[PDB]
Amino acid sequence: NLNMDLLYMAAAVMMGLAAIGAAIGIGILGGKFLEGAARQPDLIPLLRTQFFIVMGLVDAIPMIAVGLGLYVMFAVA
Amino acid sequence: NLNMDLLYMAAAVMMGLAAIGAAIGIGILGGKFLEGAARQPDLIPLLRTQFFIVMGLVDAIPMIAVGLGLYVMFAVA
Amino acid sequence: NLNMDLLYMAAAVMMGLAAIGAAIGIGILGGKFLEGAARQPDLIPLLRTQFFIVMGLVDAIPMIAVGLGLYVMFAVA
Amino acid sequence: NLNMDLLYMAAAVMMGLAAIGAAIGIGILGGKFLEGAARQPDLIPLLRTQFFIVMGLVDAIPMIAVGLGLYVMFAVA
Amino acid sequence: NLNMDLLYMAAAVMMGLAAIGAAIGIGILGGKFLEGAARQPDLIPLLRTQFFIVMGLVDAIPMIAVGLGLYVMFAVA
Amino acid sequence: NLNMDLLYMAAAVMMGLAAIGAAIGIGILGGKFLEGAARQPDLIPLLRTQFFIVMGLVDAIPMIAVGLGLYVMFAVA
Amino acid sequence: NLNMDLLYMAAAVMMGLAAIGAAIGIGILGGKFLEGAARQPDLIPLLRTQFFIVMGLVDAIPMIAVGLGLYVMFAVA
Amino acid sequence: NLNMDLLYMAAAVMMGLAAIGAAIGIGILGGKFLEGAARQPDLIPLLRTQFFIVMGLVDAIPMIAVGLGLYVMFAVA
Amino acid sequence: NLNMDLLYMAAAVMMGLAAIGAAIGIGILGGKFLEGAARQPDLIPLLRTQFFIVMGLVDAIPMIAVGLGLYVMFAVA
Amino acid sequence: NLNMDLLYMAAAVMMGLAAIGAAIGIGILGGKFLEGAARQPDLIPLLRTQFFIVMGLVDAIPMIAVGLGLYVMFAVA
Amino acid sequence: ENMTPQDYIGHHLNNLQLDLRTFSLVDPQNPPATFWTINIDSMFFSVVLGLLFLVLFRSVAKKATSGVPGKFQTAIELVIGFVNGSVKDMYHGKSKLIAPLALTIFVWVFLMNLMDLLPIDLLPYIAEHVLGLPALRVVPSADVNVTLSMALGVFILILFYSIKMKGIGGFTKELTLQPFNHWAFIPVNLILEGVSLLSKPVSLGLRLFGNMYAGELIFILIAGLLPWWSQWILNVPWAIFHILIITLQAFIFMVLTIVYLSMASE
Amino acid sequence: MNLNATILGQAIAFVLFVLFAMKYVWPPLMAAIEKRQKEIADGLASAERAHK
Amino acid sequence: MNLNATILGQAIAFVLFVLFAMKYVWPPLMAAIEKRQKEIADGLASAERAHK
Amino acid sequence: TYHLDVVSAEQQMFSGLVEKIQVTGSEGELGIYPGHAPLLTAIKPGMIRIVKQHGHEEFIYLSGGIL
Repeated sequence: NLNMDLLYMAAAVMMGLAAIGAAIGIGILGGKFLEGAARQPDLIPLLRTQFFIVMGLVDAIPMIAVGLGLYVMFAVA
Repeated sequence: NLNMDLLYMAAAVMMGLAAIGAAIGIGILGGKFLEGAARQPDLIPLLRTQFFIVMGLVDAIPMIAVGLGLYVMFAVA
Repeated sequence: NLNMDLLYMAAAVMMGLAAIGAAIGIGILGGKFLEGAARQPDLIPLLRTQFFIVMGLVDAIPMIAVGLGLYVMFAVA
Repeated sequence: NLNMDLLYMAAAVMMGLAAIGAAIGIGILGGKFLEGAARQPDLIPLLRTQFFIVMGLVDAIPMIAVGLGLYVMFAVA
Repeated sequence: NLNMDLLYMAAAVMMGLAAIGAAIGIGILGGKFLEGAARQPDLIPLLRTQFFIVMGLVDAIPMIAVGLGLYVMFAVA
Repeated sequence: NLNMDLLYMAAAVMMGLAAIGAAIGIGILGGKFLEGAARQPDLIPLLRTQFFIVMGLVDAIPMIAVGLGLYVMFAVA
Repeated sequence: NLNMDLLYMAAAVMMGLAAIGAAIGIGILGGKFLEGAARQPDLIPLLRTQFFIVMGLVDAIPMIAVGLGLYVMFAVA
Repeated sequence: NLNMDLLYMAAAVMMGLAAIGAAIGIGILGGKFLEGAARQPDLIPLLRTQFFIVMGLVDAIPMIAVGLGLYVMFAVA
Repeated sequence: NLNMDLLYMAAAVMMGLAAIGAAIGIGILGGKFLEGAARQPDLIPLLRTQFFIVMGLVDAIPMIAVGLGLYVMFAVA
Repeated sequence: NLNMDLLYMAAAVMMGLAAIGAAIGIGILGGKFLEGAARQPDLIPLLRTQFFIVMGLVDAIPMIAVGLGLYVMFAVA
Repeated sequence: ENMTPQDYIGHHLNNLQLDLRTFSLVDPQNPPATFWTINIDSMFFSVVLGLLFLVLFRSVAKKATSGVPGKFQTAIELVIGFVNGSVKDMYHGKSKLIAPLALTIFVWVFLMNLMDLLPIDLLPYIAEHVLGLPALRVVPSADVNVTLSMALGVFILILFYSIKMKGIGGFTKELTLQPFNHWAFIPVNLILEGVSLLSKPVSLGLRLFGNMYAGELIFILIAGLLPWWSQWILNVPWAIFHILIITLQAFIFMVLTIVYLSMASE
Repeated sequence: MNLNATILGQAIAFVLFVLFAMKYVWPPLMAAIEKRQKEIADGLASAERAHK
Repeated sequence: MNLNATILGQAIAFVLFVLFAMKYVWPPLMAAIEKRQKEIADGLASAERAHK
Repeated sequence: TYHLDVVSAEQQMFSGLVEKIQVTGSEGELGIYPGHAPLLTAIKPGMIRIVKQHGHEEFIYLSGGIL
């Protein structure tokens, strides 16, 4: 018994917290992007360039946690 | 055996956290969008277009967690 | 027996977190809508239109989570 | 009997988290309503009407979670 | 038996979550009330009137949860 | 017997959550109070009067939950 | 015996949340205080005054919790 | 016996919550301190004096919780 | 035997918490960066370097929770 | 058996919370550092000096909680 | 059909694998255990896409006019300019090698993600029913294997540029002194900068893996669990949404690869 | 349990998806490619007139 | 899911396509575009000289 | 009540003791009652509303300005 289900619960923790961290952090960054864009429309291609530049750092560790949660669900269990 | 309900409780946690993350992240992004829309009404179609691009990022991880929840609830149990 | 019982606990976490996520996301978005409406009264119906559009994106995942909460509590019950 | 007592805990989570969701969601919204009133005492009715409209959306899922909390706690017990 | 202290924990859950919900909801709304007062320090009675109007709503669900916490705390628990 | 353990635990949770709720709710209200004061000290005693008028409401559910928490811990033991 | 474990756990969680509440409640208030001092440098002693006035309210429930935490850990256990 | 490992888990959570509470509280205070320094940099020694004064008031409950956590880990366990 | 598996339930906590800490910690930081870039759009390449300097300090303690989390899962077991 | 495992789970909870505390505290402090610097580039070296000074305080209590996680795994084990 | 849906979902995930010892097309009923079992589907579809990209662009690179371009040439030069601009703005060193690497990543990853869009059972149906082949899954990017192979390639390049442009003394001084730059804390900096370095490729690989794997798993589930008539209404939204996912996950991988190398050389 | 009927459901969704892409996604791309041809043509025509 | 030899297989295919694209595609296309840009801009040189 | 001046660079347009004004400030319409905290804003062109003491309303048209 105790082999399977705890790994499913561990994965459910990893992937749930990774979705919380990613979706709030990306929402905040995108909000500040839209505020700048509404102020400075000519900048929108410049600002969206900087948005993607910064955004790539935000989910890097949440994607670590999702990749390992997939490994524990599919690879081990 | 009692393995089934632990798998259900794991999926329940994972979907709950994913709905919190999605709803807050989009809620924040939409709030800053509506501020921009109030300032720049002629811009709102353009800002609405740019708003969907980042909204797709914000939802990307929540959709992973929803899919894995559905796998555990429907497919494993 | 407990197989039956813990499924109410799972439904309780699913529905509680979906309610928190939905009510927070819509509350933030609505606050920014009321701030725009107070500033720009002639814009009120146009902003109302955009508010409903973006509210429909905010509510998708909470409604998935309550849809599963209702499937769990009535179907596996 | 082993069954009903745990169901008081499941009601306690459903009704508690729905309380957090509705309380904070409406607290934020009403705060932005008060800002709008303080800028425009002359428009205080019109904004109150818009507040009640969006307040009706915000509490919809909390009303679901409490309605079913009452069903589980009193009626299924 | 195990029932009694479990039901007191269930009440303690509903009272904790309702205290959090009410205290944050009213603190946010009251903060916006005080800034609105500091803006127009001669319109305090009108803003206080609208503040109590919305306060009754933000209290409504917390006061349900406290009443039920009371119901179990002195009846079944 | 065991009953003491869960009664002390329920007091610790119920008062710990009431403590967070009151601490942050007053810290937020006080933040807006001190901002409004620093903008114009001549108002400070009027703002102080309205601040205490509001602060009496934020404390309601926290102090109720403390009253029940002390009753549980000492009287129900 | 088994009473020791849950007494120590109760007092730990009780006082952890007290640290969370009081440190954030004063952190926020201290921030808006330091904004005021850096906006308005003469008022500082009057700002410091009224800051101390409200600081005494934030600590009220955290100090109860910490007082009751020492009671559990050293007067009961 | 079971006894010691729950005491380790209790100290672990007590100091983990102390670390969150103090680190975020000092982050918020430090942020408003830095914006103030950027606004009026000739006031940095006075702002340092006040920042340290307030920092002494924030950390008191965290350092109390640190003290108990360290006593339980080294002395009791 | 659970001696191989509860490590993985612990590891899900360790890095899952750190992921929300880092992702929201970067998400806030990137948010303030983008606003300044809209205010100082010539200065951005300076700003981006200063962003990387302070961002480089955000990593460390989330990175330990990741590294020890992986080490617990695959070095310790 | 699982006596030794719970010490790893205690280390995990302690380090996971300390990672949240430090990562958010530095995330906010660094954000306000960046906005200050964007407004005043001549100040950037002075601001960065005060930033490193305040960051030392932000880090110290997370540092002790992480050192206790390392001592639990390596030294107490 | 004798397939239980509960196991139909599983068989999909199982790869076609070639055992370096047996050279045998394994099937989902029993998985053998060794490292040397190449995932046949991934290599073949990956090189088919990457060589198709190289041939189409080489054919225009051979013809290419400085007059009015053909419409097809216009789309190719459009994306050439799109990449060139992104490189020029992000990278301010000389090296010729950055721009083609970025172009290969962007188009090849875009094509690999695009591979997922084609209906999940259609090629497995062709393989099993007509061609009698034992297994198939078509998307390379769904694997960890391809995503880590690429991310480790970029990690090597980071080491190459950082020792080329500033060398061992600068590189080690950064790793040892920075962040604090305080000689009293060098061991801490050594940990923090090592794990910060290693975090960049692992995050690069796992982001793309996790997105494309869960997208496939959704298509598998929709095909497996629901009644087929009902499947169209749910499947159309996910396919549309997935178009945005496949595009942004390619774009983000290219963008971060450039940023990390520009940060390494400067 | 029809792999075919599920393949029928796939075929419905996939044709719906193509029809959407052809009405809503490809024309925006072709319009940009045609704008690029336009900018190139006008650049060359104006360069010839300056040589004249 | 698990680790595999395929990681090395893809690493070889990747470095080959990297060098092939680098030499053959990239300078030829960028040279074609910049040769067009040159002949268009030198048409302005015609006007600068003619006007002076 | 409060003393209001409306003044142009050329001439004075109004002076008097006022109960309230309603004003189309640039970032959304504004209203000034007595004791209102210190404020500074640009305004858009349009009719300002004046309520003179003993309630006697009158309008003024402004082409812009700073309040």
